[PDB]
Amino acid sequence: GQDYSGFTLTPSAQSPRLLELTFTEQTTKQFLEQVAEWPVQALEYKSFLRFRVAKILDDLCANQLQPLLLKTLLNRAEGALLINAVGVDDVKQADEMVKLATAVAHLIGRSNFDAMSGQYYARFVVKNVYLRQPHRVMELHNDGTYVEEITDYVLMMKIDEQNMQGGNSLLLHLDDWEHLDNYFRHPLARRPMRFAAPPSKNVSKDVFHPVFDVDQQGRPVMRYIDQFVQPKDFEEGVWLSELSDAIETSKGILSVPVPVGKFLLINNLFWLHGRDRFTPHPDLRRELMRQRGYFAYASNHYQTHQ
Amino acid sequence: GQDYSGFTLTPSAQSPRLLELTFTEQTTKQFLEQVAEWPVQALEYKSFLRFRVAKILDDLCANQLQPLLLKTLLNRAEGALLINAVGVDDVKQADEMVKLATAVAHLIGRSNFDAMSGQYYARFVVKNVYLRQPHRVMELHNDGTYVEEITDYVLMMKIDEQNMQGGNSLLLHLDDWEHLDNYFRHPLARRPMRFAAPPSKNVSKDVFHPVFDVDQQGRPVMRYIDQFVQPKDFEEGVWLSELSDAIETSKGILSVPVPVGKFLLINNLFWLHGRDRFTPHPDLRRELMRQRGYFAYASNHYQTHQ
Amino acid sequence: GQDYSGFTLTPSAQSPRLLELTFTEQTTKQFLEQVAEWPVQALEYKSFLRFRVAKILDDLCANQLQPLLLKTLLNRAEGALLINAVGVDDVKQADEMVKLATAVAHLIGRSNFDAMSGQYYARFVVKNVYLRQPHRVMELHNDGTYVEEITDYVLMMKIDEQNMQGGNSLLLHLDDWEHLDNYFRHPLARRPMRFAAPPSKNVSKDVFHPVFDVDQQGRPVMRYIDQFVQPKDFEEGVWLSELSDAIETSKGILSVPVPVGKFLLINNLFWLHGRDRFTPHPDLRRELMRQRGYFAYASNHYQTHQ
Amino acid sequence: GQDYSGFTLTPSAQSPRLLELTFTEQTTKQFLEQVAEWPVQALEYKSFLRFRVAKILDDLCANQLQPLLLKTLLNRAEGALLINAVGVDDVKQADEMVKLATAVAHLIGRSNFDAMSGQYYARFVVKNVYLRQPHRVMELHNDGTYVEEITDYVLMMKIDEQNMQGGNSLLLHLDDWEHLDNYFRHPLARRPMRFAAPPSKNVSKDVFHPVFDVDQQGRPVMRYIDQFVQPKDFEEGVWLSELSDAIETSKGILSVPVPVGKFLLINNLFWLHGRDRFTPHPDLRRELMRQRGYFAYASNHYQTHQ
Ligand SMILES: [Fe+2]
Ligand SMILES: [Fe+2]
Ligand SMILES: [Fe+2]
Ligand SMILES: [Fe+2]
Repeated sequence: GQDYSGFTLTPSAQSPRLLELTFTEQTTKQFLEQVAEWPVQALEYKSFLRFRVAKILDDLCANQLQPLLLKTLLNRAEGALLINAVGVDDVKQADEMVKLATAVAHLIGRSNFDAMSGQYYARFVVKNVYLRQPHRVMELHNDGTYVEEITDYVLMMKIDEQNMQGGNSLLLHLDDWEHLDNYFRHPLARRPMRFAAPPSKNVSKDVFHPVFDVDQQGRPVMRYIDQFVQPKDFEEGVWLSELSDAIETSKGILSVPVPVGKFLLINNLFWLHGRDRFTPHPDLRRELMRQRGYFAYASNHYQTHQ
Repeated sequence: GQDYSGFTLTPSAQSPRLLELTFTEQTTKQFLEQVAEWPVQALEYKSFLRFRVAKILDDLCANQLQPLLLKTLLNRAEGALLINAVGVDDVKQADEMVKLATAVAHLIGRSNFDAMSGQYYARFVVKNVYLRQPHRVMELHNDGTYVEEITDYVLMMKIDEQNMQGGNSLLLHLDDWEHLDNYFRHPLARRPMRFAAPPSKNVSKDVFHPVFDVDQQGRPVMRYIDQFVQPKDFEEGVWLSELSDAIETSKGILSVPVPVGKFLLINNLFWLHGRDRFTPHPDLRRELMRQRGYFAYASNHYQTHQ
Repeated sequence: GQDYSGFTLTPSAQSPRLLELTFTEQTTKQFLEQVAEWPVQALEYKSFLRFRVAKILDDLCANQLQPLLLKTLLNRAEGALLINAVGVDDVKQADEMVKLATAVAHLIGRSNFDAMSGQYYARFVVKNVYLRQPHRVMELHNDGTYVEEITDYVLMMKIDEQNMQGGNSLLLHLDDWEHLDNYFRHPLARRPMRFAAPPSKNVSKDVFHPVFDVDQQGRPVMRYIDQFVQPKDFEEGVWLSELSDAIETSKGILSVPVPVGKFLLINNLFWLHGRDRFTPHPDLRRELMRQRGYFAYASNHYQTHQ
Repeated sequence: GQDYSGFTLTPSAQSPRLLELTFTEQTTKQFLEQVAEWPVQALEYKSFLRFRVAKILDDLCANQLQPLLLKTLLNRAEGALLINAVGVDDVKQADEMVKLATAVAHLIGRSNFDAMSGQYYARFVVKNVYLRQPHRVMELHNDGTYVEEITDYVLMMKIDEQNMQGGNSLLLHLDDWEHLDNYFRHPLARRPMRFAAPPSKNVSKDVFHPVFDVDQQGRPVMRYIDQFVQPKDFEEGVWLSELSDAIETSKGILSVPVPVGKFLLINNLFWLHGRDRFTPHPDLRRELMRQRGYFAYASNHYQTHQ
């Protein structure tokens, strides 16, 4: 897999659509040196620092990182990366992991406020383990379905993993989904359906949008999640239960281990993600970090006025 | 009473307008078998499963259940069912009772969010007993009067009953109400009045609508409840107190025992419901479950475009 | 003072503008008999009962009560009543006091929701005593200044009084105010000023209205309170501090003792009210009840359509 | 420095733009005498009293105070005062300090509600010491950036200071900022950016406005704060991080000690303020008071109608 300045990039073992990007040891060391003056707390309080750490990392890769991240994420044939930095691979370096993921995400867009943490990222710990039963699979879905704005990317980092069996990230690229055409050509694929937010501590209003939509070239994209979609009647409800089964039993699903220090960064429009079951263990300890946001990048394109 | 595939249907002892629908033992056993993979918690989280369990039950009745439920509920001369399934009749099977009621309701419509439980249904326990005094009758009324959208059906299931004397459901079909014409022809019957929600934990705004309205054929329907209607002056207030007395002392009221495992499912537009007084007992235990929603079904009717 | 059916009416000792209305012993006894089936809790839950108790009391006075209350409250030369019922005069009869005041208020209008109690009336107890210092006078003001809708009447009942020295209700009829013309003819009298609600537990938005306004005949009326008016600058602020002093030192102020069982019922548009200082006492106990609302009554007047 | 009636005014040692205004001992004594009838609690409850105390102080200076405060604050070459009153200089006189600052502020405008205290001013105590680390500089910024309305002035008073080393107020007048022209002429200086409020306990909605704007003569003014500005992408984020560094390392920054009893009163449009680091000490005690508001004053200018 191609050799770039400051990192290497190779196809994963689960699929050619998922590329593995690894920052070299030298790059990692220099980046950590160069962002040491800003604790994670500074990035939380001053959002411009999230972009600044991104600039520092991209400059360390001779400005080849930003364009490669964008090309990969916007490429319909790919759209997903598994990213890591040599030397960042233990729970003790959680702050460095956050800085690294923040730098990468802010070269391609901006991470949105997360209601679970009150910050631009959220860290979650699973230990001492309906929705949190270890034997339960978290079904494949897209993020951001209960708000008006589109979530373009999902970032999921493994911060810690102790006594963990299973729990791989599940992924499904729409073009690997064998039932795509059947569901996409159904009239219900284009009908606006109600999507309702969870608890919501005084934060929302229901939104309406179809389960499928199209990209700029007319190819199918999805905005689906079983828990938040609210079928209005028996017609919508039975169809969605069939859609759900068609997605969950798809032969195109990928099962991707995400070792400590690594993170998945995927295009949320044509990739769905979920999580496999895992075995309970008294000393199990799993810590994750997530960021979700929109893409924001430059291109030669039209404008009006001056 | 007619024999259908998977159930029987006979007129109640309180009125020919109230039909009793009983699912046979075989049907019940097969339904429970076929929905065992989904705990009630799964139905709570994924609303399409509520419709799926309905499909499973209707398919078990050779698709004769859905049409019969609809015909009965939409029929002005009837509009009410008392439903049960042979073998489901003890508090220990509360989850099965919820699944059964959910299946039936979602063949004819969709159950709305319930603010008391935060779910699509609510379970309530009365034990160790102004509004909760056992000697007090809960006056006849319609549900959904403080919101803009119309509540078409009310579902009330008895989950448990121990040392309970009295407490029958009270019902009043508008066409059995001897004072209907007198109140309906009064000008105040058509005046929009203010209706205000209870406590409301940051959830509402007052709504305005008349106490009476009409169905598609021009027959009287009601949207009334003594607690939430808010007469603006002495004219409205005295008239409503007379209306209230005319309803509560009506000779057309039905008193219907609802044994454990059974549920009333009524058309909320032309049926009012309430609850009779019951005697306090140190070891009294009464558990109810409710669902309220709108009808949603197919018919050959007009549409525009393609 | 005139003899009516069921009550007597005589001018107060503080002013001919304030009339004292006393229900006879027979009237009181019959009213209490006739409203015994409804606890105060029933009136709280079913607002039509507030009007029904009013009807019962007015019918006991051969329908002469409603017209007299209205004529008095709407009469610019009067506009205030001090009301009591023979036999209702001890804290033990607080429920009867609430019923009586409720009956009177609902013959002339409707009492609004009170945020302090969550009900249509509020009861307050002062004991073990900046705003609650006993040596502090509560300045004269009008109620309802921080909402858009107009509050036409204020009702203040004394429920209990033990070891209480001072604390009389203060009243000021605008036509007894010697500085009325000076302030009313100032340009700031007609300038819309900002009024802001207290704490507000998620309930309001600021409102704007002038400190003075006019009745239907062009006579001055006021909508003023020192605590909630919010002068936007030094011009408004200095003028309002002068207005405040001109009102508080007015020679037209009345000081009215309100014995247990009695209540003031005043027109809030041209009467301002406040409360005099009182002496602290370890065993002091003062309990008040208030209701505030709008007038709603019939008159021969124009309408459109049919 | 000029001698006025009741006070003296001289240029500070940090800059000729910052004038020091000191009320004489006689003025101070007479003012305190004349406002003794109103506790601070009275000013909190009745906003017109804030203007009244201002009138009392200005009248004591033969009405020369109001015009001088305004001329100084509106003068682009100055715009900042350091104010004190002889005899008010110890934490025990905190109430007198509040009254004094209130009087001054309300001669030139009105202080806005402060969400931290729920009052028109807020008092804060720092003792037993990311944002509250003593070694951390609070970056230079303008107040009021996350609301639509403009904050014209910032008032910062030192109420108490014990065992305090460092912690000076930092100030930067835009015309002393050597990089002003570079940043002001950049296209991003005029682009509306998103500004988001902190926690907010059910109080806001995001606002959009550029980081720079212009005064009535076209001279640069700023509305900036690193914590609340929310760059939407890498372009905005990198530019703002450069702006931030250009401001924080400016050679035009002033470092102003604010002794107990003194207060800074600055024009928030062309002055930025911050706070220097201070050394932790077990017995450190620092108490501040702030007020923020808009200017409101008279001038000969046009109007329409009558
Ligand atoms: Fe997710
Ligand atoms: Fe009900
Ligand atoms: Fe009041
Ligand atoms: Fe500040």
